[PDB]
Amino acid sequence: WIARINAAARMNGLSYSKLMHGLKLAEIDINRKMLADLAVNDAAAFTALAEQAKDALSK
Amino acid sequence: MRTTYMAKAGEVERKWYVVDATDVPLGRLSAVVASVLRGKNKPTFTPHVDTGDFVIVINADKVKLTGKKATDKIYYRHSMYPGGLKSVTAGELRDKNSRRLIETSVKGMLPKNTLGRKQFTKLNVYGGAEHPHAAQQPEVLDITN
Amino acid sequence: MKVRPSVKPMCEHCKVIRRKGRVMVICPANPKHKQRQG
Amino acid sequence: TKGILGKKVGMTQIFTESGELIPVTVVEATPNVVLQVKTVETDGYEAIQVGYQDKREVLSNKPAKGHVAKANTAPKRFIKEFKNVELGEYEVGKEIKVDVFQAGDVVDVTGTTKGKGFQGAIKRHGQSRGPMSHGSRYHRRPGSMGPVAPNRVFKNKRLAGRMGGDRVTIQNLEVVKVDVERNVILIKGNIPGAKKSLITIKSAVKA
Amino acid sequence: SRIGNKVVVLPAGVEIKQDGNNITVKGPKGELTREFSSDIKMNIEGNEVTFTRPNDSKEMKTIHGTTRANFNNMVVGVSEGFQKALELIGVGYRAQVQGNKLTLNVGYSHPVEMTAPEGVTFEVPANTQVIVKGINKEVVGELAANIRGVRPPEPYKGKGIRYVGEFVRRKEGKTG
RNA sequence: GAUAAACGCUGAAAGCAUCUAAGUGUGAAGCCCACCUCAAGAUGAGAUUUCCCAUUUCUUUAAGAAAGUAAGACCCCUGAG
RNA sequence: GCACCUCGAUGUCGGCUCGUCGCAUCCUGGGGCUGUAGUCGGUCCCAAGGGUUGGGCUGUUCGCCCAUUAAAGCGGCACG
RNA sequence: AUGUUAAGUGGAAAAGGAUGUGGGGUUGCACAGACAACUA
Ligand SMILES: [Zn+2]
Repeated sequence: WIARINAAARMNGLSYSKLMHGLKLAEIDINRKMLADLAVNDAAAFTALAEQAKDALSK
Repeated sequence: MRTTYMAKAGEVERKWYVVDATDVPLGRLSAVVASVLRGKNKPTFTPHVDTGDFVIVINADKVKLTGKKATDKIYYRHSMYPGGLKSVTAGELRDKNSRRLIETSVKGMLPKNTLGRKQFTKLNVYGGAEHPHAAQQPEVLDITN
Repeated sequence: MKVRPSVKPMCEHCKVIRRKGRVMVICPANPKHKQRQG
Repeated sequence: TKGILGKKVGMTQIFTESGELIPVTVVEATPNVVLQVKTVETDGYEAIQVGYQDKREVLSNKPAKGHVAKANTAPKRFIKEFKNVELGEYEVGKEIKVDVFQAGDVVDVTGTTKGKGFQGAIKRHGQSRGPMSHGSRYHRRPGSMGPVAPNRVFKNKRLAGRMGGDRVTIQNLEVVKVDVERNVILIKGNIPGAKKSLITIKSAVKA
Repeated sequence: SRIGNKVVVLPAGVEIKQDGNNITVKGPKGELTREFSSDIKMNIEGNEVTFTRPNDSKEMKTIHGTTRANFNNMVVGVSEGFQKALELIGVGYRAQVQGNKLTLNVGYSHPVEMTAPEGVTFEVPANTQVIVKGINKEVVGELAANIRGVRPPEPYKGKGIRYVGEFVRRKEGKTG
């Protein structure tokens, strides 16, 4: 799961560690299992989430 | 035993790429090429399946070596006959037979089993600016790493 | 040539140099004084 | 440069002008024919394909007749390639005869050595025997196979096996005489091979 | 640099073309070119030049001194040219000149033959003197050290070929 | 052909001197070729010349099965270089 | 020196046959210094491609001797 | 973010040797002219 998430996030301008920090600073609690499942099936949902993380650590 | 995707044999498309090797140190270019051949940049990565792309390396003659590697880094070989080490080569490979150079760097950064040996047959290396593979319509990759 | 791990100027006209990573003494008055550290 | 194919007839003797006795080897070479010309644009290098010794026609097949048809000859028994010869100067159909060489003409000579079969280390490699008396049980054997530490035998440990039958060339021999109406060359010394076996003669590499 | 700061002022005939790196002094004999570096630059107001240095380099002065020395040499030679004179002691030795063929007779069981390239010549007046003449400072020096290399001078009688000012030390070989 | 010890040429840092930092050479029975032999199972399996060119039912039409053949090869017999 | 290892078994030295590797180089190749005139030498540096002998006496290595040679190297490999 | 190393040091070893480079100090001699180089 972690390697698939890294692969997907680097396509949205992030890396794995910065995106995990961003999701924690926003209070999102998705598994790494559902995150990878989204990364392969629903790219638009994965981008919604990556934008929320990018705005969280923009402070 | 539940739902995580696993890819199949001929299901994930493989694209062709062109990478340019003028003034990139040997190992940095070689690390990036090695990750692209294994498919690590695609969320469909599964370890018992092959999902990497093909790579063309152009301008291997102008690859960079820092320090005194061009004279002091040596490649050895044994013929398995008594007293038969061959320490013949140095950065002479970069002058003559610069495909050997790039290939032996990329080969040591791939797994050592039957999948990693089949992923090595997607590297095509050229000492000059021109390749013979224009019918596969390859796209340019740009390195900064 | 003398090759010794102690290389020392031994008259007036001896000079010390570094032609690689290698200390040497060079004298124009006496060729016995020429030395290279090793 | 110069080079011809022939067959081995045998050895004899001859006296010279001054009156010295000299051992010799007769080689017979009827005219050789150029069958093909290899160039860099087509093949990647430069050479010449030559044939020797006409063959009856129940003994060849259709691909061979097609290969020999562009040169207007009978099918041949022996076909070799001759390299490092300024092409020009040559074309399919030409005949190379023994007057390519003249007396003098230091030359190289190649063949295939006689066959001898399964032979031991003493005849095959020049190894020496053990003692024949004095309580000995070690006459005609190949020696110790190595030391203990590597737990194995090294390569090029030499043993018994099949002897002879390899190709061998001998350098810097002289042409003593050339006879044109008989297609014969006389070479000073001995050559490798049996009688009726293929022999190749080229001008020498060390000049 | 004291050398790096000094002045090079070009006598008559000098033209100095600029193209990126290359400089090409020309004069009444030759038209030498040499490749110089970026971090030291050209100059204006003909019949004078100085070189300059952006500081803060580690050694702070070396490249400067060499980049001026070389240009001063090119000018000094393209207007004037250089000279090297070789003597001959060692009874029985002689040189002779035939175009670019320098023939030498030094104790050997064969004469020795040297041939001078484009920019260089020879000048043998007598069986003892030789003169190497050119524009380059490097090539004239290399060729003279080549010639004197055929037979250096011994110390017990000082025979052999020497530069025309070499100070040779003389030993006392005993009489047996 | 490129080098070891050694020896330079031009040259500054360090107005001089200095084989070295930038540039430029010489130099060993040693190193890579040069000579001889093996080698495309080099699964990266390479190249050139010549020779040979279509019946039957269908699972379904598919790199389908089965049958008789071309060029060529082999079994079997007389042997030896 | 020690006693980890092997006591339901790990057979000692010289010679023979067959070698291979290190270099702290015995010869041959290239060099600097000499209290190096030449002919021979001393010593230090680079160099492992190839070469490195037959007898007498002792079970003998070791050793001494005889006649030669460009030279008659020193170690590891279960003191092969 | 700010520096150091050019030795593949990092990624085995000492007495001793050295105009390798970074930082901090103590001073002799300097425009009533220094060190070096060239005349006499
Ligand atoms: Zn002195």
